[PDB]
Amino acid sequence: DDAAIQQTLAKMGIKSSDIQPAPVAGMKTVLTNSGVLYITDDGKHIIQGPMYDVSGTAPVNVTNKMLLKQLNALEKEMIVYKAPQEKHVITVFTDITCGYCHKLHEQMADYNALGITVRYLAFPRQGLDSDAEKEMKAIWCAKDKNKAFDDVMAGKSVAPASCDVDIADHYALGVQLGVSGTPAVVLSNGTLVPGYQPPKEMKEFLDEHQKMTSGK
Amino acid sequence: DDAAIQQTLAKMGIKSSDIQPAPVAGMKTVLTNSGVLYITDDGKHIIQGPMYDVSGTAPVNVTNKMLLKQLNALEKEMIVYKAPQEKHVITVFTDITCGYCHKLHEQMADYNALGITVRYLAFPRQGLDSDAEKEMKAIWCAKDKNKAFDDVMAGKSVAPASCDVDIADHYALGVQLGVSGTPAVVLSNGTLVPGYQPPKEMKEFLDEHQKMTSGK
Repeated sequence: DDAAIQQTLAKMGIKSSDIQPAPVAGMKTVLTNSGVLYITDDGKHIIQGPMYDVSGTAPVNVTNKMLLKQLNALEKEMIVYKAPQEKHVITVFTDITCGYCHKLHEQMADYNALGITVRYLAFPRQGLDSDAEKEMKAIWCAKDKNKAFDDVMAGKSVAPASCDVDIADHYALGVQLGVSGTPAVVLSNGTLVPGYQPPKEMKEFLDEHQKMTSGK
Repeated sequence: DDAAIQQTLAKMGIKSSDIQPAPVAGMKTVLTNSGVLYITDDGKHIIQGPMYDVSGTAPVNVTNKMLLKQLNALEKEMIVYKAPQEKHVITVFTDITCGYCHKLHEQMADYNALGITVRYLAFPRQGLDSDAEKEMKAIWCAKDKNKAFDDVMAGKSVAPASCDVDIADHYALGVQLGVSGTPAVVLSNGTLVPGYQPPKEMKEFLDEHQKMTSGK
């Protein structure tokens, strides 16, 4: 219905829309900066979601599955801190202006020593036309993103690199995934663990989560 | 720029738009019923295309690559006539009202005997709000699409099945691929061979094309 949909967004008050297919006849997936919506082809009906596929034994969140493929599409744009002996990979939506994001970053070595790899996406809590977006756009545009991020977090002045990377895409993904604060940890299954967990508590949580969700 | 784009289409006169990513900074792929376009994020500039990637030895048509993945996405909706000893697979955009489409279909056994598998998509030359779309929607909605297509082509009356299949998607793909007539043959590399070739000439063409494009 593919034009009528954008007329509906153009009175719902919606900016950075992206229309995706949905597994339900007559409906389509609509990714916004405010979340995932489901709209009928004619643009007349909105359903909040998420959506589940129960053509099998368990309910699979199809919304989370689709956002998991967006996330993996953004791996090139992640600032990754590899654990020397990787036991877990976590994705953190972070903001350079946030205090708990400093506290977490200062303990990166501790995370890594425990075998937790941390992959960063940018999530300015101030939203999109902000100084944090600007700073983080610059960091994510560095030749060495790891160094730029470390330097800026440490208080060092870093001349702003420029590239095509768009922090809006990271931010929208976060919002779509349920993020409402930083730092926010997203698990490999797409699970959001809001807020700060010290390295030790983090290792123990991830170990337990792994046991419980492994699949025997 | 993702809202501004649809404002530009909403004065270019565009119906069934779909916005895809593009490999060029600041630009996006726009699939329409009239062809593939490339638009800047701000919606101010249109480039006709197609697009090529020359970060390597040869020029790769990225537009054709992207349409090749749409085509393969539609395989579930194809009416496939398997060759017992498959040497070639071709995709035919066909119209049940077209005379050369009858002539081709009548020779299906001949195609298959020569090892040519034929996979049908619907392409109403009369466009989208037409009787041909309606008939072909019904055929593609049958429990046995092969039987429905054969029966309708043979002059037999077939009560209209209904389902979620949308002939608009087949038609738009064809137009996007360069189709301007039926029957139109699309090769596995995405090449359009417009119009009718008898089974024998078809086998010889495909054999030659295979030799020339194999890659040694």
